[PDB]
Amino acid sequence: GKSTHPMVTRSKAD
Amino acid sequence: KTRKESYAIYVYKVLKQVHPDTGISSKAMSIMNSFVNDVFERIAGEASRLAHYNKRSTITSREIQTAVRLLLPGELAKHAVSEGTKAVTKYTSA
Amino acid sequence: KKRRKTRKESYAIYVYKVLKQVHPDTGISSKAMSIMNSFVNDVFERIAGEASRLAHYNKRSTITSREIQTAVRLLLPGELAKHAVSEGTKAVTKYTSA
Amino acid sequence: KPHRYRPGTVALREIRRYQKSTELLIRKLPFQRLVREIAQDFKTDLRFQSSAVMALQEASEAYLVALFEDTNLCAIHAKRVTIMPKDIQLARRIRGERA
Amino acid sequence: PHRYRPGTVALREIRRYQKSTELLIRKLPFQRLVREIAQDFKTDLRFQSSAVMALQEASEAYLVALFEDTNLCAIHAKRVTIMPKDIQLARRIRGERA
Amino acid sequence: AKTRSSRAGLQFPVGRVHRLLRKGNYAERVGAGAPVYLAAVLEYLTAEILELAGNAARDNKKTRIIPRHLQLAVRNDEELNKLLGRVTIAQGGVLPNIQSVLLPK
Amino acid sequence: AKTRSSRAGLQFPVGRVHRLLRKGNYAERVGAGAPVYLAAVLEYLTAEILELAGNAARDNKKTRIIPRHLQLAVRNDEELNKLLGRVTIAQGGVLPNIQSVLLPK
Amino acid sequence: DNIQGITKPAIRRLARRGGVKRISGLIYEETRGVLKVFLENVIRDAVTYTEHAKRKTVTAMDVVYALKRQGRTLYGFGG
Amino acid sequence: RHRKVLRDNIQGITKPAIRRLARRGGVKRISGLIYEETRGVLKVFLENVIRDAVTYTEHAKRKTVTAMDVVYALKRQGRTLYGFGG
DNA sequence: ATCAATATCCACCTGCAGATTCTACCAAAAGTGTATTTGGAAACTGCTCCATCAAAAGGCATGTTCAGCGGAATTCCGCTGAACATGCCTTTTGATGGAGCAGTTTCCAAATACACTTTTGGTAGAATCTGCAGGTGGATATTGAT
DNA sequence: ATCAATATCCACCTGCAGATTCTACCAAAAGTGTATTTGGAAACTGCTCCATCAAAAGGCATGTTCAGCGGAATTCCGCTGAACATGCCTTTTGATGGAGCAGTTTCCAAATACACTTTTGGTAGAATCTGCAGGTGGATATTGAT
Ligand SMILES: [Mg+2]
Ligand SMILES: [Mg+2]
Ligand SMILES: [Mg+2]
Ligand SMILES: [Mg+2]
Repeated sequence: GKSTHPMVTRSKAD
Repeated sequence: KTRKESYAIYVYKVLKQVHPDTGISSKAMSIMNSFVNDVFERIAGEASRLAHYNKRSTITSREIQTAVRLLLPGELAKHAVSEGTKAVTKYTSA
Repeated sequence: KKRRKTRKESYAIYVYKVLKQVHPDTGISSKAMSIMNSFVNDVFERIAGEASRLAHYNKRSTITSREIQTAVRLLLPGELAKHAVSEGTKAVTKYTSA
Repeated sequence: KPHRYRPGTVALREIRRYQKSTELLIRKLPFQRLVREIAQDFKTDLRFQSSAVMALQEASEAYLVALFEDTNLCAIHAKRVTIMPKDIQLARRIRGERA
Repeated sequence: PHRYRPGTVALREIRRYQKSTELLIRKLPFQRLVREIAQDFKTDLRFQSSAVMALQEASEAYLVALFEDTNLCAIHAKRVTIMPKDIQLARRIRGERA
Repeated sequence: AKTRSSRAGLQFPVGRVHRLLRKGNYAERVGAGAPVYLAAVLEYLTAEILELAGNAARDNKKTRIIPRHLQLAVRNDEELNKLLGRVTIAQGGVLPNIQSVLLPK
Repeated sequence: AKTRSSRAGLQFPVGRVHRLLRKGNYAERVGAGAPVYLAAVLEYLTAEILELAGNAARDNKKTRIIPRHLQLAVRNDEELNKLLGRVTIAQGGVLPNIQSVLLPK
Repeated sequence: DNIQGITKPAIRRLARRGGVKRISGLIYEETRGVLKVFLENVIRDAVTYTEHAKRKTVTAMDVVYALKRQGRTLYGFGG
Repeated sequence: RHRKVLRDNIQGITKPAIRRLARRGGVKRISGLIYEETRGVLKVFLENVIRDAVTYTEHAKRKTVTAMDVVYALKRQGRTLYGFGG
């Protein structure tokens, strides 16, 4: 289930 | 009788966006509430100190930002300042 | 066109009064006085802050001498607190009698 | 024929075991007796919310568990594998609880 | 020739520096280090003279207190010689290292 | 009618954060942007913890986040560990950790 | 005309302490007795340290208290020591203390 | 004797969660003393919060506030 | 107006100076590896305090680090200092 | 033990940086009045907490045996302290330029106060759903004896 | 290495506490709007304190030599602490009434906020006083060799 939260978490930025 | 306020419905909303198939026990939710109240006080207290140190009587988003920079470690501070600025920007355009 | 330098107020004259009461032939260097000044400001913040928290925790919008007292009981170790509450209550009573 | 694990084996098994779980490890009622006893000296005829006693236990055990870790680091620092009172005392001293 | 035994001058120095309060790092080298470190965070910074002195008072106070703790760790290991692992254990237990 | 949270793109209550800032006696006035900013920060950090905890839950083949998963999430992240270095999560337990010198030969 | 300190029997300024409680945003309102009480406590603690510092000065045949004397006063009193357990007095140095195992035989 | 209700097996388990493998017999008595000091400090403050609120019941919040000022913040019982 | 280049200044924290600090801390015998470890620990200390102090400087829109900036930063780190303005 | 080399203690002298006393100005504290608000006293209610009992459950206290570990004794090589020669760079002092801090006036965007309407979050209470703890079975990894 | 005792792992099952969905009520909270008020940015500028420099001298850093004594390796024996079986008692659980006390509503006097003037104490800067830092000299306390 992919994050549909619009905020860039640290894991997202990698 | 009197309403006991909580961040719980907001914590739940965020949970469904980041892990839409994951739930959270009430004990875990209580801990999340303690967490949000805690960080709230810490940042707000730090911003409070900031404004007093500078003889200002208003807490602006700038006080919050410096507060964040002081409290949050490395990368967390970076993304928090980023999201904080995003929200304020988005808010003003409306 | 001259300008007035903003006064930096201090607890210094009050400390000196108290110094003269306990050791009437003793003086104090300016570095020692600065440290005393730091001390008084520090304990001020610590007590008032603890009292601030107290009132908020109890949904009161007023800091009364009762919040100061509980705060002192929370901050100061054993004996210091005992005598502090004494001086505090002594003073408040005296002030009211006027 | 009897079968006996060597000293340390069950100890390691227990470490793995309690490091995996989260349940409180002191019996509830003795702890509750201790809390009320200690409080009695501060104010008499006190009642305690059920959660207040639980909070005190969560905090006390979390505190003691961390202290045993530091205590363990002090024992090993002295090239021992056995924790001793001077190990607790050193940890508490450096933390600033004892001095 | 006349020679004090190993440890004798060390104990005299302990008594000596425990008796006084002056800073023990040289003033100018410490100021250079502060400016070097500060420069890497942000360029074109100036320092009030007292700001640097405050940083020195704080740093030496910090380091002296750490050596006390470091000393206890060495002695705990039945040594009288302080070592890096002594500093490391101390900072770990203080919660600086983890 | 349109909430401030929606104006900023947030799930967290901007209006409530604003009201809590006024009541907390942090200063005489509160700028209109401060609660927007703070609510965003609070939401971001909530998302950060929920993400790592969800992963923690998933690793344990659980679909419900319990306090153990929050503990594992925080203690395994150097930066969250720090932020909460003086915080105790009830019913969280500790990270599995045996000093190597204590291990068998 | 009669100052609030004299009404309370205090050397420390009640009026100033009152004003500082207002500017510091500790609560909406501040009771008339709070600055009286807090000014008394601040004065008590001041007398307490100065008493002990004065002695330290006397022990060193000095009549002027310096920061070394404040340090000695505080670190030798178990309760002020605790009260100031996280405070650094500039130019204070430390207490003479050599671990006994380091002494000669 | 209520401090002794903190039994040797119980103390041993806490130590096991702390990663401890071998335990000197003198540890248990030292531990109880340490626990008693811990509870005294926390509870004194909590009850101080209790009295200030003019209550006769120690609440979880009283404990949580007491822990926070002691620098041992707890999550899960109010915040 | 040629500002010079600062580098390697941590070595300005000399072995004799480190030895003196250890003496005030009551230390009698010192391993040769201590001096480098000490410089490392000191550097981390100064990085953390100066960063917070400069953060106070920037927020105040100043180009000069004041004693108060250092004092507030120390207070945040839980190392309150007396004698410079608090 | 005695004796020499060296550090340490204490008394005295004195020039001066630093402290204290002296004087004038103003910002802040005290006085007086009207307006506003809070918290407590009082009555009440529902909740949560204490006491009790009983029952099933299970953890703990105890005593024994032995392995493994802590501490003591011994040995020794390399490190780290004491002492010294050398010279450098820090400290001290006094000058100057000017960057930037800090005080003042003006002015408006932003904040607050007030009134009024819409929405939402928290509660409760009923009904319903469901993740997973606890248990079973059966395969194998671990540990320790021989 | 073989072999047995025991711990541990995995797939599957299911009863249920705890979670979730459904609905209604409402007080309170958030939004919207007009009216009003003030803080803090901007421009301006006076002034403090910071960066830098020059010059001279010695306090202190550096690098070396040389040997004492400390740390760490090794050995080993006594003893402490782990494992474990035995059997018994404390704790846990779940129910029940009992009720103490926390939480809610209303009420109203006292206390505080707010505003205008008068008054006075605290500050800064100038002049005046003095504690002690730094040096010298001489008696004595300490250390280490023999
Ligand atoms: Mg007494
Ligand atoms: Mg650089
Ligand atoms: Mg005392
Ligand atoms: Mg050289």
